[PDB]
Amino acid sequence: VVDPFTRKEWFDIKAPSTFENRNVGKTLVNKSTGLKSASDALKGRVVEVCLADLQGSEDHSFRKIKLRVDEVQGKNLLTNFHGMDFTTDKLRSMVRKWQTLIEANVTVKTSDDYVLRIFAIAFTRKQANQVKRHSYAQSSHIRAIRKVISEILTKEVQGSTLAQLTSKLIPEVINKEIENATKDIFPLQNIHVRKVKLLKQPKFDVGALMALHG
Amino acid sequence: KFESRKIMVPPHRMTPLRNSWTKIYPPLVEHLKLQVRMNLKTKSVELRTNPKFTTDPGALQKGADFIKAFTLGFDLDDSIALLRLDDLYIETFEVKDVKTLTGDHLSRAIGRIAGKDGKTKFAIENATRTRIVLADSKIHILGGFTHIRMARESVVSLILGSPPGKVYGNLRTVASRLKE
Amino acid sequence: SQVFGVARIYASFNDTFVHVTDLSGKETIARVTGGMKVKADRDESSPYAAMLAAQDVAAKCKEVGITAVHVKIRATGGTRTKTPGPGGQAALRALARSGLRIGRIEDVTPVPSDSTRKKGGRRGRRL
RNA sequence: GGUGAAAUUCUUGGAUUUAUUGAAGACUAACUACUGCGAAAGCAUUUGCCAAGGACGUUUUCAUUAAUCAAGAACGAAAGUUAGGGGAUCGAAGAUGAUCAGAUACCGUCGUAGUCUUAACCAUAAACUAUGCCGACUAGGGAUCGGGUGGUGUUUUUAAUGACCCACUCGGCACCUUACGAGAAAUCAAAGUCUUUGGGUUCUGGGGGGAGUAUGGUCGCAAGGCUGAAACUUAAAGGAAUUG
Repeated sequence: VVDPFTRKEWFDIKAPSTFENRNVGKTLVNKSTGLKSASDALKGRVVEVCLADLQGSEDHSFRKIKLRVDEVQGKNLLTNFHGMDFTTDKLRSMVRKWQTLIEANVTVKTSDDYVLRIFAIAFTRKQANQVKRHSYAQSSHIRAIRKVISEILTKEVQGSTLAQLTSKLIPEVINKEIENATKDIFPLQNIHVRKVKLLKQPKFDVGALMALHG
Repeated sequence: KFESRKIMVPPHRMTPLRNSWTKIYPPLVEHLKLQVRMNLKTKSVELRTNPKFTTDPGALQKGADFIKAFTLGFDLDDSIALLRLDDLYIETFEVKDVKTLTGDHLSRAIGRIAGKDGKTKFAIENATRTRIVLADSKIHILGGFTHIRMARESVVSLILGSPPGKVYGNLRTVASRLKE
Repeated sequence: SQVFGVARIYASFNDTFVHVTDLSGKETIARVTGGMKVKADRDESSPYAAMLAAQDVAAKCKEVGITAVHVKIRATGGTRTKTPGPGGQAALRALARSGLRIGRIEDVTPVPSDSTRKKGGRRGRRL
């Protein structure tokens, strides 16, 4: 009988400073050996957590964050932002009959030269005095709106850091900026940035990672 | 301390829920000692365990399943069995899982399950002690585990195209087995 | 303190898996399946077998020291059916009564944008 | 793993399951409807380039230039043929497991050709709205798609535009009620304006079998396509609807 938990060891995960509270929880690894060091088994190891926990506010409950472990010190694992996504039950609740679904996406490089891809979604809605049932839009409108949205996303990136972008997504200010630009074209509802996925990353330095923390 | 569950209601079920509301909460407030509230801001209901007098975690799950079933379209007095009995489950699938068919072929299939005046559906819900709802392409079956499987095999054969009369013959046999 | 794990439940026809891991998902605490707890094949999918599997896993979690657990529920998906069968529902009920604190719950069944061809030929096949 | 039940198969060198990544080929879910486009077959991720088209608007231009159509010609689902590429998935043929069990009675594993694409062929479907094209007239109604006109109307803002509301109008896919009409009846705004029988024009049928056979011709590499009898036999075959 091995009972491997004789050999396992526990570490604490420390989210970056951008988030309101940062004790994520624990993970376990076998005790280190001269043959191979444990710290190499900790590196990578993405963690996925509900944003409503990091912020302590349940209105965020349908959004999820990925964190990737990049550094180890003193049995604390120091970790960096890695992606954002919706929960699947929420997304199914938006799609309904008698309306149009609009999507846009673009790939772009941050000022600290991460390369990422970002997805936006929006839906048409009725005017308050409408009588006809189904609120569809013509294709000339859809192309126009999709062009507008693509422009905004490519200027909100080139924020000075990947961390500055994170500070934009939490208060979801960008949803309001898209709302203002499309105002003239068509009435829209449930404007959301749906997903963010990180494609490539620069040469590592500890300096930036320590600057994000104590 | 605290733990809670939240479940969304689709919009066509919203109005039936309000009309029933006065009948649905008393069993949750009384029998299970849960506390519950309706959140219109996010079109959901939320259920909370009161720490002072709840018995065991089975109370919290029983509450959720009862509300869950109602949003699928089962009647209130059919859903309520999930509080009082303990062996009930829901099975669900959609016709494209069995055979791919699209136009009037698709419409004819679900019409073959209903039968005239629902008589074919009504018969299956009697020869097997179960309840069935048809929501366009999707079928949901409520009952006991062994009963579920007997219902499923019969309805699958209707969408594969067997004539309704032949299936009646099979039901009489299955119903004889459940005389036990 | 709570020390959350995460429980992965995979329900299908023919069998049900119960599986639980560290929050990072790499290290596995315990597994076991319905088929391990019953004699005959025709029973591997039964809800009864699912309850036995869940009770067994929960005991070992307390022994290692996990006290709370997020849960991810999965059906076979792909070209197959997408909603977790009754075997998965039974497992979830049994975990709740174990005294573990259930965290958030999510459905993670894989869905295609649009699929490759389904098995069983043109004339259909009994699911 | 798979079934009604089970066996072939994979696995302590770690199967099934979990995590981080990568490659290939195919497909385009939900939104998706009694909605749109095209001569028909048919057509659904984003952006760019190329050329085409209907309806509307018009106090522009030509001035009978038109309708239908034997010969002749372009296109034509799926499967199929020849040569090159690609080859994830599913899978005629083939090799295999069980042969027990009446609801589940025909199920399991592997897999060639094929499924995708380029260059040439083939010319069939319940290719169906089972309703030939062009023109005129005969009835009531509220919905919807594209264009246009009007409004001292709502909203985006302090204009124009956009979104919406109300009235009218040209064109289109449909729907509900009724029958002065019609019909064998089911039913039908045409299937009406027919013994009170004539607006123009193309194609096809003449009781049931023998038979889409035989023979001749012609097209195709082939599979096959188009055209197509008679001797003889028989008193019915067939359509719609209700009912014992």
